[PDB]
Amino acid sequence: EAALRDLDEEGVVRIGAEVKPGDILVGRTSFKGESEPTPEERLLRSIFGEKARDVKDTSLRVPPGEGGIVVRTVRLRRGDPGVELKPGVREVVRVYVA
Amino acid sequence: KEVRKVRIALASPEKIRSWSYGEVEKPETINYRTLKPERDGLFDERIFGPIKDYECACGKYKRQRFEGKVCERCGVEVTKSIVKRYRMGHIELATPAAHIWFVKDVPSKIGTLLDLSATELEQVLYFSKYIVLDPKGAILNGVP
Amino acid sequence: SDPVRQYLHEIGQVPLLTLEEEVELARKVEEGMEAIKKLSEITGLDPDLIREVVRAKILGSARVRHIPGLKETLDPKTVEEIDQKLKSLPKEHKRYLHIAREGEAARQHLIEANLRLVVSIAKKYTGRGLSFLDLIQEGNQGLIRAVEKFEYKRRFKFSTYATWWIRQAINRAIADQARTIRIPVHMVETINKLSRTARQLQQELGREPTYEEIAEAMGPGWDAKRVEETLKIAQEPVSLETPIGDEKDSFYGDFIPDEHLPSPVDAATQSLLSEELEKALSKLSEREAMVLKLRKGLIDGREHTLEEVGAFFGVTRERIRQIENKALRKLKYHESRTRKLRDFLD
Amino acid sequence: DLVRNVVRVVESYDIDARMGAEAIQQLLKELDLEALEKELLEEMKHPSRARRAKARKRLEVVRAFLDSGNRPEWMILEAVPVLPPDLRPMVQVDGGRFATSDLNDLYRRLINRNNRLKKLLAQGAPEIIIRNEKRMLQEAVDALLDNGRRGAPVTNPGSDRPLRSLTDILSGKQGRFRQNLLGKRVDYSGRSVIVVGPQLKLHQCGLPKRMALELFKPFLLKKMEEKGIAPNVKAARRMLERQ
Amino acid sequence: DQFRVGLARLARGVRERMLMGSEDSLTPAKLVNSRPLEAAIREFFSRSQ
Amino acid sequence: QLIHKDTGLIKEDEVFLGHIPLMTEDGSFIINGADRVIVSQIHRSPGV
Amino acid sequence: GKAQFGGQRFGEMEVWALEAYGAAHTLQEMLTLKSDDIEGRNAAYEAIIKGEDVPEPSVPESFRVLVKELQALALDVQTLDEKDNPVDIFEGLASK
DNA sequence: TATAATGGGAGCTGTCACGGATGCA
DNA sequence: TGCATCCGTGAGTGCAG
Ligand SMILES: [Zn+2]
Repeated sequence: EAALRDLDEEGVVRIGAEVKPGDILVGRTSFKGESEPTPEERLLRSIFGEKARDVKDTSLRVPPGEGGIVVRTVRLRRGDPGVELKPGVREVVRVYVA
Repeated sequence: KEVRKVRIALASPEKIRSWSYGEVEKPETINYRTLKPERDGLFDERIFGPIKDYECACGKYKRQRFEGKVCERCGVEVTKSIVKRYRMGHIELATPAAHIWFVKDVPSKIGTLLDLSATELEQVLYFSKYIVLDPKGAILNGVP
Repeated sequence: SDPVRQYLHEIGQVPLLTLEEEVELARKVEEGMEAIKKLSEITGLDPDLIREVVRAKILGSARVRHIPGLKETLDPKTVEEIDQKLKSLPKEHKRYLHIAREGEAARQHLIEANLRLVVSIAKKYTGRGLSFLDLIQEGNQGLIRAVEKFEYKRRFKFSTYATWWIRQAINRAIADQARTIRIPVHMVETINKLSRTARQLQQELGREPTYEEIAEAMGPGWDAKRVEETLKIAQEPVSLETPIGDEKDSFYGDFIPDEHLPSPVDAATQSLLSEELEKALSKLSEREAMVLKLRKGLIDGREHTLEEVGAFFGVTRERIRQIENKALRKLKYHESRTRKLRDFLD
Repeated sequence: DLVRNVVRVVESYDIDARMGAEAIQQLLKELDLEALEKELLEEMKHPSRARRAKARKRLEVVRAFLDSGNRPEWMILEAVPVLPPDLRPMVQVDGGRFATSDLNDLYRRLINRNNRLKKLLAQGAPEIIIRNEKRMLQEAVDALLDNGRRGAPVTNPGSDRPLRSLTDILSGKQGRFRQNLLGKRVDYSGRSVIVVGPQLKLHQCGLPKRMALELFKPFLLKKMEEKGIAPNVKAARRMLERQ
Repeated sequence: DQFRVGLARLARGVRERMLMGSEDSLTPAKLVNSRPLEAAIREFFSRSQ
Repeated sequence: QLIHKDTGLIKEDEVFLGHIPLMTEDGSFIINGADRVIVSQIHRSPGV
Repeated sequence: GKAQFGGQRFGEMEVWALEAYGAAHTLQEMLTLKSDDIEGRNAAYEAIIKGEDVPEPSVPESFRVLVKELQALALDVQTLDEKDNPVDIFEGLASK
C-alpha cells in the first residue's frame, strides 16, 4: 500500500503529488504467457499458500534521474465519446510531470 | 581444445546441404492468426529450433529430461531455444546460380579463370547470348 | 542492361498470329490431346505419363525432370524405353504419336505467340506488392492454363478467352505472396472490402469514418469490434532497418530490447533460487524431500495426480500424499527461520 | 507431314548451346587445373610482357584453387544457404506490431521465383518464359547476397530504400566488423558533464554517488549483505529501485 | 511541389479506370481515389528533411 | 466535370480530396499534434 | 542512449587506447563480459553478487553472428586448433 | 471460365581522388 | 606500347536521435 498511496482507484497518480525514481505513475496489468509458472515457481508458491497469479505488474514507473510534481493527466479510452485510437488499443493515459 | 587459427574457404553445395536442417519450401513467415511459425517456411521450428527452451512445438515434450527427441506430432527437437541462432537452412535451386562476388568483383574470378571477358560473363549469365559446349558440327556463315 | 526492355525484345521476335494460324495451332493442340488418350487406351499406359513423353521429345532432351504426380522418375532411359513401345504401333495406331507430337509443338508456338498480350495486362496491376516481371511471369503462368482449356470451336478469338486466366493468375499472386505475413486469399479479399467502402464513406463525409460508420455500411454481421480486429491483422510489418534520423547512423531496430533471452539479473536470480530450495530439502529430511522433489521437478517437472504416485515411491498411494503435506508442512515451519524465500515471490 | 505424306527435314544441328550459370557451372566443372597451369607457365615464357603479365594474374587464380582444394564450380550455387531465423528476426514491438529484417523479404522474393520455376518447368513452358524465370532467379540471388551491386537495387514498395543485403550487413562503417567486432557498446559504464575539481589529487576524480551506485550495483548488492543492510541480494536490489 | 506529385499519381489512376470498367456509367466521384494525394502531402510533412 | 470524348456526357460532382494542413499565425504547423517548421531551401535557380 | 538505459559505445578509437596501454585483460573484458559474452556476462553478475572473482570469458556471441552470416554467403569459416582440426564454437548446437 | 483486347515507365542531376582494368591511334 | 577513360571504393569520434 505504500507503493500505491498516491494512485487513484483507477491507477492514475493523483494530480499534485511528488513522484521520484521507482514510483508508479500508472498501474497496468498484462497476462502471463506460456511461461505460466514452471515447476521451480509453482512449487515455491505451493509453500506460501498463495497460488500462481495470472496477471503481471507492467505499470509505468519513472525512469532513473527524473521526477517531479504530477501536474495533469489525460485519459483517452475508447467506448468514451470523441475518441478512437489506433487498432487494438483500448485506452491510453498521459501524465505530465513538472 | 584451443582455437588458434581461423580458416575461410568456399562452400561446396554438398557442404551447404551439410549445414542444413531444412529446405525452406514455402515463403511463409508466421501464421496471421496463431502468430506462430508456419511449417516449411522461414521460421518453421522443425527445421531451425524449439522457440521455447526444451519445449516441442505442439505441446508433446516439455522439459529437460527429454533432450534431443524429435517429437512425432509436430517434429521439433527438445533443446535450448538458442539454436534458432545457429541452425542453417537451405534453398534447393532448380537451375544453379552464380555467387555475384565471384562474378562482379573485378577482375572477375570466374571470368579470368575461363578467359571470359567481363561483358561475356554477363551476357551468358543474364541471358543475352548463348555459349556452345559441343557444336555437334554446326557451322555458321561458312565457318564451323 | 534493363531486364524489362530485354524481355520486351525477345517477345517482339515471335510474330503475332493471324486468324488462320490462331485456329490452326489451337486445332492441332485439341486434336493432340484426344490423340493422347486414344494413344493411352490402345497401349494402356497413362494419359499424363504419355503426355510428358511427347513433351520431352519435342522440346529436346534439353529438359526432363521427374514430374510430380507421375509415378516413375522420367529420366532419359524411360523416355527412350517408352518412346519405343510407342513407335512400335501399327501405322493406323502409331498414327497418333505423330498427332501428339504435332500438338505439343503447336502448344508452344501458341503460348510464345501471345506473350505480348500478358504484358499489356500485368502492366496495369503494378504497384501492388509485386514487380512488373513477377507479374508478367504470373500472367504467363495463367496463359499456359488458357491453351490447355481453349475450345477453338466456340469461334472466339484467343485474346478473349485468355484475358480471363491471365488476370485470374496475377490476382492470385498479388494476393498470395505480397504480404510478409501470408493471409488466406479470401481474408485478403474482404480486407480490400473495408478499404474500398471506407474510401467512399470518406468521399461522402468529408472526413475519415469511425469504426462504427464502417460496420454499418459494411452491413450485417459487421460491428465496430469486428472491423477493428480485422484491421489489426490487416497490419503489414515494418523494417528493422528503417532509418532513424536524417543521417544514417541509427536503425529502428537498434532501439528494440531482446525480451527473450534471460537478463543477467534473471539468469542469476534463477540459479540462486533452484539451490536455496535445494537448501531447504536437505535440511529436515532428504527422502521426504525426494518424494515431493518428485511430486514436481528439479528439472523437467514430475506431476500428474494419483497414478505414478501409486507406482514407485516405496509407499502406498495416499500415504505419499500425506508426507506430501508434512514435507510441505515441515518446509512452512522450516521456512520461518531460513526466511530467505519470501523475496523470490517479487 | 501427314497431309503431304512427305517426311520433312529442316537443316539444323543438335548443338549444345546454353545460357546462364548452368553453362558456367559446366565449363568450370570441366577445368583440369593442372593442365591450365602447364599452359600458362608454358606461356609465362613469352615476350611482350603483357601476355606474360595476364598469364600471371590467371595463374595466380589457378594456383589459388590448386593449393586450397577449392573447386571452381563452387563459385556457383545449387543450394543457397539460409541464415538462422534469430539473426533476422520477426518481433512484436510494444503495440503488438511486428518488426522484421530485410532478409526475409529478400528470401521470400527468391523462394517465390525458385518455386514458380519448379512449376514453370514441369508444366512445360516455352524457353522465352523459362528464360525470364531463370534470369529473374539470378537477380533474386544477386540481391539476397549483394543487393545494389548489379543493376537496380531491390526496394520494398512505397519507398526508395535499398534493402539490406548480406554484404551490406557485413561491410561499411555500420557493417558487422566495424560496428560490433572492433568495438561494441558496454556494461558498467556511464556518461556525464565534467567540471574541474582543483582540490583533487593527481590520481583522482569526482564521481557522483548516484552514478557510483549503478556502476557498482553488483558490488553494492553483495556488501549490502556482508553487513546486513538487507537479508539477501535480491531484497537489497529492491531497496535501490525506488529512490 | 509535393502537391503536383499527388495530383500526378491521382491522374495515373483515373485514366486507368477510364479505359477499364465501364465507359459510360461513370462519375467524377468514383473515377477519383484521393489517397495518392493524401499520402504525398502526409509524406512531405511527416518525413521530409 | 466529366465529359465524354464522343457523346457529350456531362457529370459534375465535388469530390473530397482529404485534408491539407494549415499554418498557424506564428507561421508553424501541427502534425500529429506536434508543432513543426518548414525550413526554406536554397538551391541553384532555373535558367541557362 | 539514456532512454533505453544504454551502455556506452567503446569504439575502435577507444579499443586502440586500451591497446596502446597494453591493457589486454581490461580490453578483453570490454569485448566479452561487459557486452555480449552471454555466458561469462551472466557468469560475472553472479560472481559479483556472490563475492567471487569474475570468470575468464568464452567467445563473444557477436563473432558467431559473423560466422553464420558468412555461411549465409556460402563461405565456410572454421575455428581451428593448432594441429589444424576444427573447434566447435557452437558446442555441438549446429552439428548433427 | 468465352465480344475483343498482343513491346514499360521514370530517369535526377552542384564531390573527389586513387587505383585498377579496358579501349584505342 | 603508351595513355585516355570508366567503374568501384573510400571519405573522424562519441552523445542527443
Ligand atoms: Zn510435439
